[PDB]
Amino acid sequence: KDKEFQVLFVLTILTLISGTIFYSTVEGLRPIDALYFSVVTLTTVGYGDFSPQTDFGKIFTILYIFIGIGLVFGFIHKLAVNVQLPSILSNLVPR
Amino acid sequence: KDKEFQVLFVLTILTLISGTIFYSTVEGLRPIDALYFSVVTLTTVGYGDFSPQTDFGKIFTILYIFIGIGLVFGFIHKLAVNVQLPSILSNLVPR
Amino acid sequence: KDKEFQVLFVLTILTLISGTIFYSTVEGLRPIDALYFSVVTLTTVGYGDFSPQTDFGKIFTILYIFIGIGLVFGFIHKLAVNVQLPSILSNLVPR
Amino acid sequence: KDKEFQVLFVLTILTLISGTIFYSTVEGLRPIDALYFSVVTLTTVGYGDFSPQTDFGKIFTILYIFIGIGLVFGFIHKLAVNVQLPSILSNLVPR
Ligand SMILES: [K+]
Ligand SMILES: [K+]
Ligand SMILES: [K+]
Ligand SMILES: [K+]
Ligand SMILES: [K+]
Repeated sequence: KDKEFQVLFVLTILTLISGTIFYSTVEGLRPIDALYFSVVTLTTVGYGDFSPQTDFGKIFTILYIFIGIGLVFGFIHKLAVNVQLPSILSNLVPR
Repeated sequence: KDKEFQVLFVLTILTLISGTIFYSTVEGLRPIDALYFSVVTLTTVGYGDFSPQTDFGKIFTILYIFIGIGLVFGFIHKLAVNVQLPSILSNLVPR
Repeated sequence: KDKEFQVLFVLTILTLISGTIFYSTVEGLRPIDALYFSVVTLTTVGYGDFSPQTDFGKIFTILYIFIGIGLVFGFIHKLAVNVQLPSILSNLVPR
Repeated sequence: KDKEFQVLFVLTILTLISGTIFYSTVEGLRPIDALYFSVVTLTTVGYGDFSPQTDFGKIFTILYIFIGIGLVFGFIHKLAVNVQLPSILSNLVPR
């Protein structure tokens, strides 16, 4: 399960890296703004302070959402079930 | 399962086509902006750079969300489980 | 199952009615804008063209989201599984 | 189950408290605006009336979303299944 977590951890990192590079280059965002935008899109929060302005950006964002949501929320679920939950359970007991 | 994927693939395309046509016509968006808006609504990202301005648009959007979310996220789940996952698993092995 | 659908249908209507009344009165929106805002909040699309400006509105919105999301998305799931799916299946066969 | 609900209730409160403090201090929001922003981020509504302006805020928000979504939506699910549902069922019967 640490190796199920590890795979989706890595995939998530690669996915956010892809969006950092694309949105920094094509749409002109700072590396940090691209990452932050990528995270806020794939988690569907979607604040809208940085939306894409070019048609290639609009198109890319359509695909990135469809390819990216399933992966991101799979990581979030494994994180919550396999990491967050046990550590909570462990706090409820003194060793 | 390729035929389960195919059905929801097609339905999704038809759903986004319906929103492209409606938002291009009634709300006056470019074909590409309508599609992009339709995708960002049904995935619930909801950036808010293009929201509907007319009452018919507001009303249509209420129904489109309720009818459209269940379908879109069904496609996303089948895509992630039946397409993305196996291809990941296959990369972990050299043929 | 028509009676499982009916219950969550009604509850959803009452939930959106509650937000229509509150956001029309306290925040000053048109009936139609309040409803549209209520739908876009509880489905988490959250465009942000109409956000609440008063502290009572901010507070109310915190509770409305927590009480309202679980219900809305339960309706959406039952709608997609018990209504949308069978009607799709039925189209694939000529009577 | 009241004690499953209680744990996730408390955790949720602590999670929103953490975001209230951070966004009030670092980003300069009013206590009430920080809380409201924290709720609208972790439920992914993401209106975007208050987004973070500093790089430390941007970074913090990336982690807060990943750590916070799994917990918030776990509370929402338990609330809807273990509290909201039974009380609805009970209304359908006169004692
Ligand atoms: K969302
Ligand atoms: K959203
Ligand atoms: K927004
Ligand atoms: K906005
Ligand atoms: K949003």
